[PDB]
Amino acid sequence: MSLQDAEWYWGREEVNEKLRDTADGTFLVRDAGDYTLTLRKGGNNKLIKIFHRDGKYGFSDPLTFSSVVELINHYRNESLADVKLLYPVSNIEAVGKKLHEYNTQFQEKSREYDRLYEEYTRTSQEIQMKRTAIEAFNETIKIFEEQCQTQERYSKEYIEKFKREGNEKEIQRIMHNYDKLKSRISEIIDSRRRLEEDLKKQAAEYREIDKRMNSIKPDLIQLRKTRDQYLMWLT
Amino acid sequence: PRILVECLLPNGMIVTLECLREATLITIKHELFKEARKYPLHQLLQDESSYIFVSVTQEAEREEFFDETRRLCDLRLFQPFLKVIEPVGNREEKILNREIGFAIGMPVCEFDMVKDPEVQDFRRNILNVCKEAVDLRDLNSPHSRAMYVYPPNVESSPELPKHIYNKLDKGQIIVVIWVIVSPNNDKQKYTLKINHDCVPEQVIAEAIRKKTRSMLLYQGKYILKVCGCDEYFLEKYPLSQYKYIRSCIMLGRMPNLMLMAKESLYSQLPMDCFTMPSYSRRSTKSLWVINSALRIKILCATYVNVNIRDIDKIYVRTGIYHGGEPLCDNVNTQRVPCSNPRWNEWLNYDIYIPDLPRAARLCLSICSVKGRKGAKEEHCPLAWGNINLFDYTDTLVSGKMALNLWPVPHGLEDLLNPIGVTGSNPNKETPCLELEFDWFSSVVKFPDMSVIEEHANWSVRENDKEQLKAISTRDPLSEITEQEKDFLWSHRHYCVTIPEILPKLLLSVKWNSRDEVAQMYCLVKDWPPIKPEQAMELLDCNYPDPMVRGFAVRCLEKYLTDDKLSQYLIQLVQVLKYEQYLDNLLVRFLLKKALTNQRIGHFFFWHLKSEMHNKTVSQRFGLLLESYCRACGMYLKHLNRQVEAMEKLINLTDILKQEKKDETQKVQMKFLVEQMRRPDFMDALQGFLSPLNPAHQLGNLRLEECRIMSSAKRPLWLNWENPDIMSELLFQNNEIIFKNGDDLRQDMLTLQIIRIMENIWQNQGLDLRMLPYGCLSIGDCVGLIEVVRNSHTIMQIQCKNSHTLHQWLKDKNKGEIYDAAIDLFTRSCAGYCVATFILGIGDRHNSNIMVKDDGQLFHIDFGHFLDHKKERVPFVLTQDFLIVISKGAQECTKTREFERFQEMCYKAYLAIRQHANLFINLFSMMLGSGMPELQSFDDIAYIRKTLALDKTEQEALEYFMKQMNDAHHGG
Ligand SMILES: CCN1CCN(c2ccc(Nc3cc(Nc4cccc5c4N(C(C)=O)CC5)ccn3)cc2)CC1
Repeated sequence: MSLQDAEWYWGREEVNEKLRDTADGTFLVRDAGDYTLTLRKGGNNKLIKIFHRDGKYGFSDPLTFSSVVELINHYRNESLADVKLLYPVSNIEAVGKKLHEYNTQFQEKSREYDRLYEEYTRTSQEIQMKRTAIEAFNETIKIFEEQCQTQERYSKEYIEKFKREGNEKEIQRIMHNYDKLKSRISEIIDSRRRLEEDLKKQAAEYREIDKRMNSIKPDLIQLRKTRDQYLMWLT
Repeated sequence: PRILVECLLPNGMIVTLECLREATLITIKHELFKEARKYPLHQLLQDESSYIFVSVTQEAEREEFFDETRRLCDLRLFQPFLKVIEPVGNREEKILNREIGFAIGMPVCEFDMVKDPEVQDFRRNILNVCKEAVDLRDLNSPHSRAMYVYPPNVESSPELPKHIYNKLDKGQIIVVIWVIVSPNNDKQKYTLKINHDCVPEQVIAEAIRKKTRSMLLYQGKYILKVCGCDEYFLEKYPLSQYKYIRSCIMLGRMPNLMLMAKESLYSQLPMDCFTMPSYSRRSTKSLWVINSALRIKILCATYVNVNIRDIDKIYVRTGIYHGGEPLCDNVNTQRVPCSNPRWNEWLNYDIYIPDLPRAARLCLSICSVKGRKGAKEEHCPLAWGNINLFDYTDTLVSGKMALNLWPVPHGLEDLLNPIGVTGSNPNKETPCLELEFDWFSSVVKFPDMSVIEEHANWSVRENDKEQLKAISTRDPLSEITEQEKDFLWSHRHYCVTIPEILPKLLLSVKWNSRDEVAQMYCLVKDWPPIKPEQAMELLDCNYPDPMVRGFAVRCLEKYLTDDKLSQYLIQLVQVLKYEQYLDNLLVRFLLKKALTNQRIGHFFFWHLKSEMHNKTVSQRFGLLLESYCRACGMYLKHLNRQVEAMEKLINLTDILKQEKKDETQKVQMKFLVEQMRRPDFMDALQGFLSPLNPAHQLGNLRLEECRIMSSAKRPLWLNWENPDIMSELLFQNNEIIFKNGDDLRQDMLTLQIIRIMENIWQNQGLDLRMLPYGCLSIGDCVGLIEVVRNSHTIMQIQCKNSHTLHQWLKDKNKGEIYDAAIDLFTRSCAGYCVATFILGIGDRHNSNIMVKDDGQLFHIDFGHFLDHKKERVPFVLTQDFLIVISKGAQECTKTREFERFQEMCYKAYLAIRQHANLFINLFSMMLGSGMPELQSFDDIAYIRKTLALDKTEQEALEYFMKQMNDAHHGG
């Protein structure tokens, strides 16, 4: 039969894209006679070169089969053994206006995605810094708690009220430091809580930044196909 | 100034110490104990020199400043508080750990925290390699330690290309020996004419014979140094095999050497002490017996960041992979609403379990669905994650598992990412995904090697012989048809005679089988060796089998010389990421090479540190950096000097980048001068080894000539002195450009490729000279660029008509030097014409091409190294270039100068086109590096097109001729 106009024929990136996530048994014939057939089997796109010699086409010698379309039809009728060749892959002013509009839409989508990506990376930076600061605050609070425990263990034994030595040191000095020390520990705990709250808020905002990111992609890749098909017409 | 630090004495009382910002810890401790007397309970407190400080820094690490003399500025303490406690740990271990943590960038305590058995085993087992390397270094001290510290910078083969050989004066070179042996440095220069095959020992013997008036009869007492830089000829190599010597031969310069006493450097070498750290102290059925199709259960994805309205449903794509090629078709889980991401489905795969290859993997991806568009309902992968089917100890993963799915990379159109990290995302806010595997009532392990070599060995004209060679000579990035695979596997046994066919026969094996893989193992066991440039192919994602990569590493060890290893090092470091496990032969080889040679080790460390900011390869590179720094020796003290130094610059640029980015360069320059006059900046920047070349030492900054460029990014034009005594010989000033925000891995790759091109052309006999200057990326968007001096941009020369450049070249070389000034100009012009045509470097205006006063011409900036701006001759020869090449005329295009120029261009192009496999490998092994313009296989398809690999030699030459005629308007 005639060639240059068929569903299977297409005359490597395009072949891979077309056969990507395609069903088993698919076959696409294209030139790379060369007449290379890309057949999808085992989840991978096998290649078979159609040998053309002595005015005869064939996968392997002898080239008994006559024409490439004849080969495609025959191996669509029967399996290649081991897989049958199942279903294959196959005005000017208006097209110009559509191309311009989809170009503008693609630029808008790209700018929006870039802005979302930059915001995502930035918020990730602040999230990491805030988490590190919170861990440092935890460590500082632990050290202060150990210091307070040691101070409370030591003060009573070392110098309680006037009995041992408490004339005015415990009231003026001994208990002054214990209360003075407790002032910073409580404030340090206060700073951790305040910063911890901010981290949760950023996580939600960082969470939301992902919501806009995981919806634009479906609406932008499909934009490429419309742009790709309309832009790659020029006829 | 006074910062009002807080002190927590062992009693508990808090003391406020008004201490200056630039104060040491000893004085602070003394003042604190002096004030503690006024405080109560001062009875319990002991003497000052009996307690140690503890604090928390900005890295959330609790550390004890044992005796660190660094002021509280360098402490980086998170809060101005300091507890006092009696020291418990070893001073040596803590100090070394602090230095390692500063060099690496992440505190070493984190690795101790990590509970992963594989991580702990790697940490305790890389110490074996570290110890053997350290033992080898100290085998023949102090000579061996000297060779480690100052390695011989030599070439790959003693034999010289004929052109440079004829450049010599009948095999005799005229060197100059400088001797400073006297009460004061007098620089006694002796001109000595000696062969180019004499070892440095004979050079020194004949120098002694001269120096001594006219004869003497020193021996085994002196060594040779390169004047003006720290490179020593300590090895028994011919005097012309050293890179400096051969560079002087080629460039027509007198080699100015120096005679230095051996004891001088032997005493200058501090002793390296490597101490094993603390962590070094701490029912099986053959997998082939199990007979059942692999089954894996998906339970639930607890966390998913999806939009209910925009996403109808979600599902988990899965696949069983080997490299990047599925072993069986992907299975899928039934769609479910995004709100309730629970599946609880036992996916069943087509792969019979015993037929699992060792390098097998399971790639999962949680992805949404959107059928609104119509027939082709677009699918977007929300997250991905890989899982090795075998543990580091050859065990099938069993039981339940929880995997944090990494975010999908930008531009990853596909659903499954089978090349990424095979591990859980460290971040715990990531979308988890729970999995379960089958339980076989026992532990299943890959069968032992002997078991495999029994299956195979029990389960087994020129018409075709030309086809095998035609295939082998083909590109590794080309296409192989099923007839070719079946043909190769049919003649697997005969392929041994063609040892360079393994990179292809490997693709001809069905990893889905057991007999085929067993026979492939029995073949790779007895394979004749291959070249290192061909064994770098077997070290890519394509070839993840344990034994294939073990064989490739054996070839690299046997045949890869240090000169090559220092060039194909970026690629090996990058390929480190794509390795299955943490403890593998490649890392052992690279670590031993980095520990037995500081020249390789310096760049090894810097490449690892640069790549250790992407969280994907943060942990592996941190473990490796720790293992290196533990046995790095004394070089740590130098590396830190560089590290902090770069920091002191980075911050500065940032302050100028946005804070003061309001006024013109006048205020920026004033602020830069003010910040450089500060004692901290002055003390940090001066006095350290240059990261670009450890030989060069940078002395006092010349703040007079340090300015901020007019370039768009506004880099730093840093000027330094040369502390070396003989600085006048090489260069009295050392200049560098510090660029913040511009990726410099593209420039590094282009310069490495240009260096390889120059080496190829030197070997071929085409003396094309290029400037592949130095360039390092010290992080992300931060880098150092060498500055070539005495060279003016083509715009400046013209600015200072179509004859301006030629007039300037004539002026700078008045006399007989005109012949050389024109020949070198034309040769360099041809070299860059070919090189920037093949690599498609960005289009060139005047500013990107600059010429030395001598005549050489080089391109400076890069960043379009595969024509990623949507062939495209960038270096179209301007009128001025052709006028200079033809020596000045109006009928330029019709002179013998054109004929010679085009002949050299064609020769270079064909020489490169005969070595396309190397460049394809170099570009493909760094696809994942993340460069803005090397990200898809179309980028390397551009290289394949420019080299015209598909066509034939005559077709390729005609294609290049047509491209030239199109570019320079015919000729
Ligand atoms: C007929 C020949 N076929 C089969 C062999 N095939 C192949 C060639 C080279 C490599 N090496 C490699 C692969 C890497 N990942 C990538 C693999 C594939 C695509 C992309 C990768 N990207 C990353 C990680 O960013 C960008 C997009 C990274 C480093 N090196 C792997 C496979 C080419 C097609």
